[PDB]
Amino acid sequence: KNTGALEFDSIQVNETAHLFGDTAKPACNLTINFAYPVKSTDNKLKDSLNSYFIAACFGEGYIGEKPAQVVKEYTEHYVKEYRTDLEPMYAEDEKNKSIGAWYSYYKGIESHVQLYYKNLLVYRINYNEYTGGAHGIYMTTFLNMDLINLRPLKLDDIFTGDYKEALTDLLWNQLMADKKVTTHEALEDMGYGSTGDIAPTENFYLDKDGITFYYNVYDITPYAMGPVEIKIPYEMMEHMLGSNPIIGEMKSK
Amino acid sequence: KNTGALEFDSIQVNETAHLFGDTAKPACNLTINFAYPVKSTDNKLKDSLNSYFIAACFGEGYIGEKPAQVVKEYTEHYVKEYRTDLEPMYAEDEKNKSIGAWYSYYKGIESHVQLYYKNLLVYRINYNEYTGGAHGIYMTTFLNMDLINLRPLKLDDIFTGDYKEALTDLLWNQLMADKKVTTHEALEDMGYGSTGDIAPTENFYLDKDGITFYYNVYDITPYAMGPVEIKIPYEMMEHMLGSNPIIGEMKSK
Ligand SMILES: [Cl-]
Ligand SMILES: [Cl-]
Repeated sequence: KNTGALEFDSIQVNETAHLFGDTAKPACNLTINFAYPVKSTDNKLKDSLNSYFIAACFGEGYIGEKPAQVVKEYTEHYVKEYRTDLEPMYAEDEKNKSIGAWYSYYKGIESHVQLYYKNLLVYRINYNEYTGGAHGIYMTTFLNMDLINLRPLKLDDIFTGDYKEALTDLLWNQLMADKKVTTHEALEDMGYGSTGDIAPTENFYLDKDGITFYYNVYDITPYAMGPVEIKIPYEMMEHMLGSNPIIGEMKSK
Repeated sequence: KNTGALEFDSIQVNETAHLFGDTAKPACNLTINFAYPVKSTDNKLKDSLNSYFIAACFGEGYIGEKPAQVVKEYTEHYVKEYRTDLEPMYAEDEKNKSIGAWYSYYKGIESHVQLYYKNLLVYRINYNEYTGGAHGIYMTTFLNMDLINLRPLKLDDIFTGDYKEALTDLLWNQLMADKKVTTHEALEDMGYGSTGDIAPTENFYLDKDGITFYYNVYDITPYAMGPVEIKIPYEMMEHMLGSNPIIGEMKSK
């Protein structure tokens, strides 16, 4: 029933590497929880999906390798990037002298299958990083894998013609409803749209009810307000939607 | 088709709190990505599931509150636990004097729906923590929510009679096959069973093929080897399996 009859597993990595290999010294901490297809009745589709998941989580340079190898190389690269940069920096800050908490680094990459129905595979990537400073950054990314065309769906695969201005107004109208307000200013006073206009984003995901547009920190709100989701039901976009059978499959579910 | 027709969403929290509220000082960093049911055609089932997910991710003290409230209280508690303990400790280490990297703390809690088919809901919790030291700890926990009995499945809900000794031998036999070896000693020389016997764990998950027993770091291998999964197909346990309709539903899928 589901395209490629995909089965998944994950690779977990958790590494603490201290400067100078000394436990009393600052460390970098890496966490990987990577979901990837292990079995398929279409290995072409399996290789395609693995390439996109690896490219999105770790980078294009890692294409062609087994995920276990990718995660190993990625982990070594991160530790060596950290040590070769921060060890001479720490020795310098020490030569002058207490040194700061500017040397404790964290990077987390988690990915899992959010939805897998008929010709659609929704892959969610959670990313977080801290390199000293007041705070770090955290991001949620989505891939809407078209299991026929073996590529992620973009807005111009889901919408016909010139829809940017139209979708912008739908997004504003929906957020106004969610926050029980009747003005752009009322939303703006709550901080929505205070870092910029609520334009449609390529960071979205499909589900049985509609399209959820996912705004990461800074996109439309200040960092401190966190991410924000704006969901548009399919019923409100009927005439704007494309011919891709995934749209019909989502609407039917 | 799926019991309670459940719809899910998540609460994301990312907080950096520095000692003395000073960016130049060490910090604690908390990450929460909590999945919870938002909509159901059986609100009794929805409240039950929310209680278990909150209890498992944050603790029993948080039962009865909305997940947004829970995550807020949990975050404040973590920051205050950190500051009220480590601020006088840091002031003391400073009074003597450079101070260590013993003060950079990290805690991550992520949860998501792994499987939701008919009367079964498999909930995966990913936990990680670092409090200084050579390394931290990371754990993956599973809840096999029985959507009829409104509680997680335990081994004695899935197996009949005295199955511990039997399951132990199945687990050893399966790991031997996975690592292409014919002795307990051959596995032991690879480190498997070097921290203790491979007894059945309550940390398992059901899927269309069988039961995956999830061993966290230290359970049966040294920390450095990471977690290990041992999957037993339903075909190899046919006569040992109980009457719970979820077993039949998994076997049929
Ligand atoms: Cl180290
Ligand atoms: Cl702070």
